[PDB]
Parts: sequence; C-alpha cells; structure tokens
Amino acid sequence: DFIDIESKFALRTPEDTAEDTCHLIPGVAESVATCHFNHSSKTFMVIHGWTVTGMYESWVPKLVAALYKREPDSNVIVVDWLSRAQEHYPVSAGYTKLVGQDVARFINWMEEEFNYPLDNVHLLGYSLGAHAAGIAGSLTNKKVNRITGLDPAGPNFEYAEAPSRLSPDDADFVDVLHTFTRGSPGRSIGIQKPVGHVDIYPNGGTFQPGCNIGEAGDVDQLVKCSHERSIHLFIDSLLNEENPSKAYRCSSKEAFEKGLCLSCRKNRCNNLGYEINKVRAKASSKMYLKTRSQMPYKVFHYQVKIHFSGTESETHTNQAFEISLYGTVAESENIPFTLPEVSTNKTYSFLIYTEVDIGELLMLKLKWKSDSSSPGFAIQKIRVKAGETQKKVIFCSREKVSHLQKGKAPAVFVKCHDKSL
Amino acid sequence: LLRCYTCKSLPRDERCNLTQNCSHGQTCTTLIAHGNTESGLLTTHSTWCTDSCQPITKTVEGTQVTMTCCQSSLCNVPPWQSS
Ligand SMILES: *[C@@H]1O[C@H](CO[C@@H]2O[C@@H](C)[C@@H](O)[C@@H](O)[C@@H]2O)[C@@H](O[C@@H]2O[C@H](CO)[C@@H](O[C@@H]3O[C@H](CO)[C@@H](O)[C@H](O)[C@@H]3O)[C@H](O)[C@H]2NC(C)=O)[C@H](O)[C@H]1NC(C)=O
Ligand SMILES: *[C@@H]1O[C@H](CO)[C@@H](O[C@@H]2O[C@H](CO)[C@@H](O[C@@H]3O[C@H](CO)[C@@H](O)[C@H](O)[C@@H]3O)[C@H](O)[C@H]2NC(C)=O)[C@H](O)[C@H]1NC(C)=O
Ligand SMILES: *[C@@H]1O[C@H](CO)[C@@H](O)[C@H](O)[C@H]1NC(C)=O
Ligand SMILES: [Ca+2]
Repeated sequence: DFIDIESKFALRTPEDTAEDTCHLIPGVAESVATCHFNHSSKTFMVIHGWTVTGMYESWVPKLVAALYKREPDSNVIVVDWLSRAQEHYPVSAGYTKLVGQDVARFINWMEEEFNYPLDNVHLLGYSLGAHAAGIAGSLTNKKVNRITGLDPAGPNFEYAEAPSRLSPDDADFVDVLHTFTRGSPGRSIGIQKPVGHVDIYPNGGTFQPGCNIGEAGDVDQLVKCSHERSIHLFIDSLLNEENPSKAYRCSSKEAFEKGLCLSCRKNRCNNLGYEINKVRAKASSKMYLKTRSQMPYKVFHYQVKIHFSGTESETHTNQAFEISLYGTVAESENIPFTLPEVSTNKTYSFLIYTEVDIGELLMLKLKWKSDSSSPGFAIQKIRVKAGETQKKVIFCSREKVSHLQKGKAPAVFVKCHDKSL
Repeated sequence: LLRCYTCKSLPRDERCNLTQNCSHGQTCTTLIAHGNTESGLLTTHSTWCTDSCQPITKTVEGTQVTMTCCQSSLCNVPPWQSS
C-alpha cells in the first residue's frame, strides 16, 4: 500500500456485465481471489473515455458482454476513471497521463505479485481511453500484448508526440479504428494520423453511415454516433468470429472509392477487429472498407469495369446507372451508381458494395437511367473483381452485343470466365 | 497439365474449337444459360479452366443457369454434345 492510485478496477463476469460488483484493489492480493480472477486466461481491460455525466455510457455492458460471448473463460476488467473523465475536456485529456500510470501500476503489480504474463493482456481504449491505454502500455515492465484504439481522441493528441498518446511502440501490436475524423486536423473528434500498426478507416473515417437523422441509454447519441460507432464495429467483430469483414490497404480513400484498392496480396487486406492478423508492417498501414448503417455491418465489395463501345462519338455527364447482381445464393437488384462522364470507346472502373451475400456471381444486369436525342452504346463484356473472394469474373452478353440504351430495357450479361488470385 | 474448352457464349448447336492448358489445381467447367432474349429464346454454353468450381442449377431472373465440372482434357462440353 505504496498504492494510493485514484483509478478503480472492476472485474465483471459473463452473468454480471452491467454493474461494477467486484473490485481488484491493487496492493491487496486477496481481492484478486475474492473476485475470482482466472490466472490461466487472457485479460481484457476496458478503458472508457470522456463523460459529461458522472456515469458509464450504455456501450460498456455491450462490449463486456460481447467479449465474454467470444471469450467465456477470459477476464474482463473495466477501468473506472469517471471522476477525472467528468472534467472540462482539456483537463480530462491531461488526466490521460495519470489514468495511464494507474493502469500500468496495476498491471505491473499483477505481474510482480502473481507472475501473471503481460503477453496475456489486451487493452481496449475508447476516445481519451485509447490514449490512457497507450500511456499505460508505455509504462508496463514488459510490453503488453495488444492495444486496441477505438476512435482515439483528436484534440490535443493529433500533434502530440508518442509518449503522450497512443502509438505503435505502446504494445507488441496496436490496432486502431478511426470513425469520426471529419474536421480540420487537431479539431476532429477522432484522431486523423495513424497511431497503430494497423489503422482502419471505415467509410474513409470522416463520418459513419446512419448518423444524420435518426431515432436515438446515453445522454446525447445523435452527436456522438460516428464516434461511438468504432466500439459497435469491434463488438460486431466479437459476435461474427467466423465471418469477419475485410479491410483493404489503399493509397487514399479517394482511390478506395474508385475500386482501385480491393486486393489481398502480401497483407494488402486484413480483418477488422478481434480476428485481425498481427502483421506489424514496416511502417503504418491505412486500410479502408464500407459498412452498413445498422448491425451486421459487413458489406461485400466489387470493382466493375465497363468499356462503352460505339461507332458514333458522344459524351454524356453525371449519368445514373442501376446494376443488379445475381448469384448462386441470393441477388441484389437495382444498386445505384453514377459516372462523372460516359464517352464512346472508353473504359470506366468503379466500386459497388452490397449488404447481400450473393454467393458466386452468375448474371449481371445493367440499366441506364434517364436524367431527373436517342443515346446508347454496345457492351460485349463486363469485368468484376470481388474483394472478399479474390476472384475476377467476366460476363458477356448472351448475344454478340448487349445494347445499353438510356431509359430503356436493362442490358443482360452472363458469366463466361473465372479466375482466382 | 489439363486442356479445357475455353469458349465464351456459343449458340446451342455450335461446337467449341478453342482450348487452353490449365494450371496447378484447375478443372474444366461449363456454364449453360437457357432463356429468352429480344430475338427469340436462346440456349448458350460457356466453357473455361477454373479453380474450385461448384456445380449449380439456379433460375436467376427467369433464365435457367447450370454449371458442371470435370477433371479430364476436353471434357467440358454441353450435356447434349459429344467428345
Ligand atoms: C479458468 O479458465 C479455464 C479455461 O481456460 C481457457 O482454456 C484453456 C485451455 C487455456 O487456453 C486458457 O488460456 C483459456 O482461457 C477453465 O477450465 C475449464 O474447467 C474444467 C477443467 O479446468 C473443464 O470442465 C469440465 O469438467 C467436467 C467434469 O465434471 C468434465 O466432464 C469435462 O470434460 C471438463 O473437464 C472445462 O472444459 C475447462 N474449460 C476449458 C476451455 O478448458 C477454468 O474453469 C477457469 N478457472 C476458474 C477458476 O473458473
Ligand atoms: C470504337 O473503336 C472501334 C475500333 O476497335 C471502332 O469500331 C470500328 O468501326 C469501324 C468504322 O470505321 C467499323 O468498320 C467497318 O468494318 C466493316 C468490316 O466488318 C466494313 O464492312 C465497314 O465498311 C466498316 O469499315 C468496324 O465495325 C470497327 N472496326 C474495328 C477494328 O473494331 C469504332 O468506330 C470506334 N469509335 C470511335 C468513335 O472511335
Ligand atoms: C479449329 O478447327 C480447325 C480444323 O478443322 C483447325 O484449323 C483450327 O486450328 C482449330 N482451332 C484451334 C484453336 O486449334
Ligand atoms: Ca506512446
């Protein structure tokens, strides 16, 4: 009890996920036994962020419960720094140093008093919590196993140096979800710069689908929807063990949105969340994916290439298109997309994604919508690359050309070739 | 080393005279499509070298699609055509 420490440490259970009923008191070895900590299993420490009320947000029981669903024999410790998290932001932000030191002292104690291995410890920090977890990891005696950053706080950390924020050095492996990076650098809620071994940017990281006008547990969901989404993506990963979501390394979000970055070669793709591969790349990563607005979340990515052919030489502008995918398992009809321009004997590539698990592709229908004359091209083949199944597929018209005529019958193509990579 | 027919979209009563040497692990496949077009109804067959094919029959927007698989040279011919 050279252990004054302000932070509290609750060990929750699969049957008691909401309350902090049992505390691990550092400097009191008998508490660990009281609380039934399992010395033979891995340990998650959940570190909350800023809280305008004095209280835990409603995501905390959800994350605890998901971790215990996925890992029913594990230890899930919830760190309580609610008091310091209830200050004005720059104060609470400053306190990430002390909460981190508290957590490191606690972990270092569990190591000295019980020879509990630090390579069995996964820290999960949300918001300010992510940086508290980073700092803790930087003060453990041996390096902790994994840190997971769920939208690390941006203001006062964006331009901070590694000792003062989450950074790749802080654990053997650091994975970060950036979900609310909208804003100018240093004034974004979520941090913009990559601070992990692997940094994933769902929907390019700036804002999340389903966060504009909603039905919205928590004091003000509507404002922090995109921020909190990082946690619900991780949760969703814990509940979909054998069905994860790929994210794809890419030079930029703009490039990703053109469908230039599907591809799973040499760790060019990874899984979002718990099932991630611990690559530890030579420097950075930066990975992208699309997602749905509500749970299951996972989406399927395809790149589509269309060469628009004709003898006559026209251009068109901001033209609107529906594409329909038919596979062995399911279909999704009438997927909208638009093209900046459509000119003769040119080829346009583009990203399609869909919530629907299609199965293997069989047929593909294309509709040229008239705009909210008499123009059409001949299309013989359409090429599609599928991200999740690393397959290139070619479709060709049942007849020698399918005529695509604006505001008329959709052009039909059937699969004529397959390839893997 | 296996040779398969590789013919994109042939009419019912055309035989295929293009072939490819497939690579480590590949088998022969054939995709038959039967349904309607603006110019009458149409049975087409497509042939190629593939990694893991699963055979299926599925009806997809009114046109019947059938995939078949095989593991010997020039075996991928439509079920109404001969080797
Ligand atoms: C602590 O957690 C262990 C399991 O730990 C987990 O699995 C290990 C193999 C390691 O990989 C750990 O890192 C990992 O987190 C719990 O063990 C469970 O208890 C007993 C044996 O210890 C097993 O129960 C059954 O008992 C009946 C007898 O009535 C038999 O019929 C069964 O065949 C079986 O033995 C149970 O399978 C076992 N679970 C696993 C996954 O091995 C342990 O209970 C827990 N400790 C405390 C204090 O709760
Ligand atoms: C788009 O690119 C293709 C070139 O690959 C052009 O298609 C070509 O169009 C020419 C017209 O100059 C066609 O030529 C015709 O050939 C037949 C013989 O089958 C002949 O009887 C006709 O008198 C005529 O010359 C032909 O369909 C086709 N040729 C090739 C090589 O594909 C198309 O014109 C290009 N459009 C633009 C705007 O660039
Ligand atoms: C198709 O058949 C003829 C023989 O009648 C032959 O000349 C031609 O080479 C065949 N095609 C190929 C690709 O070998
Ligand atoms: Ca650091």
